[PDB]
Amino acid sequence: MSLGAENSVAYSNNSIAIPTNFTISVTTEILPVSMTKTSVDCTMYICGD
Amino acid sequence: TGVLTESNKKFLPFQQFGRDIADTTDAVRDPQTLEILDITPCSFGGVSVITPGTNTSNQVAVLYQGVNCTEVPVTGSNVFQTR
Amino acid sequence: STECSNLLLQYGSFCTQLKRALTGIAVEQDKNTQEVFAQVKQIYKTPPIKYFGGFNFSQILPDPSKPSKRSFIEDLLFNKVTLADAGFIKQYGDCLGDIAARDLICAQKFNGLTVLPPLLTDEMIAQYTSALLAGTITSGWTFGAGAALQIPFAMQMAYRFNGIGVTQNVLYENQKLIANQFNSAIGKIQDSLSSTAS
Amino acid sequence: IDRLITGRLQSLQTYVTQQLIRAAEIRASANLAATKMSECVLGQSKRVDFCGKGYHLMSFPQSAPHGVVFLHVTYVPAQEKNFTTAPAICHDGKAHFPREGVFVSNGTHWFVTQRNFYEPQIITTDNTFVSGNCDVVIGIVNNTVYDP
Amino acid sequence: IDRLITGRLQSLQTYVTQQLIRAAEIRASANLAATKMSECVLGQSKRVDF
Ligand SMILES: *[C@@H]1O[C@H](CO)[C@@H](O[C@@H]2O[C@H](CO)[C@@H](O)[C@H](O)[C@H]2NC(C)=O)[C@H](O)[C@H]1NC(C)=O
Ligand SMILES: *[C@@H]1O[C@H](CO)[C@@H](O[C@@H]2O[C@H](CO)[C@@H](O)[C@H](O)[C@H]2NC(C)=O)[C@H](O)[C@H]1NC(C)=O
Ligand SMILES: *[C@@H]1O[C@H](CO)[C@@H](O[C@@H]2O[C@H](CO)[C@@H](O)[C@H](O)[C@H]2NC(C)=O)[C@H](O)[C@H]1NC(C)=O
Ligand SMILES: *[C@@H]1O[C@H](CO)[C@@H](O)[C@H](O)[C@H]1NC(C)=O
Ligand SMILES: *[C@@H]1O[C@H](CO)[C@@H](O)[C@H](O)[C@H]1NC(C)=O
Ligand SMILES: *[C@@H]1O[C@H](CO)[C@@H](O)[C@H](O)[C@H]1NC(C)=O
Ligand SMILES: *[C@@H]1O[C@H](CO)[C@@H](O)[C@H](O)[C@H]1NC(C)=O
Ligand SMILES: *[C@@H]1O[C@H](CO)[C@@H](O)[C@H](O)[C@H]1NC(C)=O
Repeated sequence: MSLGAENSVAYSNNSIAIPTNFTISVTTEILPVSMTKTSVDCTMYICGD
Repeated sequence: TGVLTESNKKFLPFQQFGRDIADTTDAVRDPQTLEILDITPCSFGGVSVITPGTNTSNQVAVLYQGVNCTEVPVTGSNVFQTR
Repeated sequence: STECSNLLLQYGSFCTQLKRALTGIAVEQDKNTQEVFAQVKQIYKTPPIKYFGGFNFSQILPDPSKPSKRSFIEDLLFNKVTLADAGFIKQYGDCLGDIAARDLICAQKFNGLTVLPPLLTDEMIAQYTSALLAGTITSGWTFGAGAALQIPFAMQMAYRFNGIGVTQNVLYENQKLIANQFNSAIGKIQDSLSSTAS
Repeated sequence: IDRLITGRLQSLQTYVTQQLIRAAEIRASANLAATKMSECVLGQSKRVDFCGKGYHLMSFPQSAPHGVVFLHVTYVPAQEKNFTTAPAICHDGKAHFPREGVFVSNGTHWFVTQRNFYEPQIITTDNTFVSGNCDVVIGIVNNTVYDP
Repeated sequence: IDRLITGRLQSLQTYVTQQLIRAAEIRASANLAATKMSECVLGQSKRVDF
C-alpha cells in the first residue's frame, strides 16, 4: 500500500509562504443517532401458545 | 490422529504418558519397543477468498493463513508469500 | 471428530455469529489505527539542514542507520513493552520444531485460536509519525488546514507565545534560554524512559 | 421441551447482549452528534479538524434516516507565494515588532501584512511596537519606520 | 459429547462477550487519541488540561 505522495517543503530561516487567494469548501459529515426499537415476547417465541 | 516423531523427552521409567495444558496427550510410550514418541496435529489453517464483485468478474484469489507456501497441497500459478 | 461435528450442527448458528463478532472486532482495530495515524495526505520530510532556531529534535526525528526508520524515543518505547510475537511469522513452522519446551502459543494454535497480523506495519506507523513531525516542525499548523506553508521555527514559537497570551518579545529576548530548557526537558524524557519501567 | 427451552433462552440472551453493546455504541455516536450540533451549528469552533477540515466558518444540519448530516463550510487558503521574512525591524537603535501580522519583503522593500492573506502595508509606528534594542534579537534587519 | 459441547460453547461465548466489551473500551480510547492528534499536534489548544 501507498501512504501518500512524497513532499519536501522548502524550509529556511528567512523564507515564508503566504497565501494570496482562498476557496470556500463545503464538506459532508454523517452521524448515526438512534436505531430500531424492538420488543420480544418470550412466551410466543420460546413456546408459541 | 497426528504425526509421530522421535523424541528427546526425559521420561522417567514409571511414566507412560505425557500431557498438555489443555489435557491432551503430547508424548506416548510405545508398548512393544520402549521408545518415546511425540504426537503433533497435522497441518491446517484458514482459507480466505479474495474476490471483486460477481458483476465484475468470477476470478478469485486464495489466501492460506499462517502456513508457508511450500506446504499448501498434498491464474493460480502466481504464488506469493506474505506475512 | 465427525460425531462431535454432527452433534454440533444441531445447535444452530452460534458459531457463525461468533465469527461475525470476531471479524467485526478485527476490522474495527485496523479502522482505529487508520483513523488515529493516517491524518496527513502527503508524506513530508525534514530538510537536510538541522537548525531550527536552537531547538534540538535529534531524538524524535528518524535515524536512517537502522533498517526500521524509528527515532531514539520510539526505540526506547518499543524496547520497554515486552510484546509477544503472537504467532505472526509462520507459527506452524516454529511449532513443528523438535523442542522439549512446549509453548503456550503452540497450544493456542493447535486448539484452533489464531492471531491475525495488523494491516499497517510498524514501519508505516513510523513513516506517518515522521511525516507529522516534519510537517509540524517545518510548517506549523498550516499543513493541517490545507497546503504546508513554510515558516522559521522562531517565528512559529512566537506565534505560539502570542497564542497563549505572551508578547513575542519575551520569546525573542529569551530564545536561547527557552531552547536550553526544551533540550533539558527532552533529556529528562530520555532519562525517565531509560530508568522508570512503570 | 426443556432442551428446546434452554436453547431458545440462550439465543434470546445472546440477542439481548448484542443489542445492549450496539446501544452503547449508538449512544456514544449520538452524544458526539449532539456536541457537534451544539458547537458547529450554534457557534463557531476553534478546535482543529472538529467541524470540518480547514478554518471553520459555518455549519448546517440536515435530517437523515436514523441520523444527521452536517454541511461544514470552511475556509481554505489557495495560492501561496514566497517572501523574505524577519522577526523585527531595527530603526534608530530600536527593535520594532509587528502588532498583528508578519514582516515580508519582495526583494527591495519591506512591508507588514496579515498572516492568512497577502495584504501588504507600509510599516508604521501605528502597526508596530517598540521593545528593547537591536543587539538581542537574532535575524533583525535595518529599515525605516514611518511616522504619520 | 453433548455435555462437552454445551460447556465449550458457553466458554467461547463468554470469551467473545468479554472481547466485545474490551473492543468498545479500546475504540473509545482510540477516538480520544485521534481527537488529541487532531487538536494537539495539528494546532494549538485553549482547553485546560487537554
Ligand atoms: C482567486 O480565485 C478565484 C477562483 O476561485 C478567481 O476567480 C476567477 O477569475 C478568473 C479570471 O478573472 C475568471 O475567469 C473565473 O471565472 C473566476 N472564477 C470564479 C469567479 O469563480 C480569482 O481571480 C482569484 N483571484 C486572484 C487575485 O488570484
Ligand atoms: C542534539 O541532541 C543529541 C542527543 O540525542 C546530541 O547528540 C549526542 O551528543 C553527546 C554529547 O553531549 C554525545 O555523547 C552523543 O553520542 C550524541 N548522540 C548522538 C549523536 O546520537 C546532539 O549533539 C545535539 N545537537 C546539538 C547540541 O547540536
Ligand atoms: C516590491 O514592491 C514594491 C511596491 O511598492 C515595488 O515598488 C514599485 O514597483 C513598481 C513596479 O512594479 C513601480 O512602478 C513603482 O514605482 C515602485 N514604487 C516605489 C519604488 O515606490 C517594487 O518594485 C517591488 N520590488 C520587486 C523586486 O518586485
Ligand atoms: C540560516 O540559514 C543559512 C542557510 O540555510 C545558514 O547558513 C545559517 O547559518 C542559518 N542561520 C543560523 C543562525 O544558523
Ligand atoms: C515383545 O517384543 C519385544 C520387542 O519387540 C521383545 O523384546 C519381547 O521379547 C517380545 N515378547 C514376547 C513374549 O515375544
Ligand atoms: C518458509 O518460507 C520461507 C520463505 O518463503 C523459506 O525461507 C523457508 O525455508 C520456508 N520454510 C520451510 C520450507 O520449512
Ligand atoms: C518557493 O521557493 C521554493 C524553493 O526556492 C520553491 O520550491 C517553491 O516552488 C517556491 N514557491 C512556493 C509557492 O512555495
Ligand atoms: C544596521 O545599522 C547599524 C548602524 O546604523 C549597523 O551597525 C548594522 O550593521 C546594520 N545592520 C545590517 C544588517 O547591516
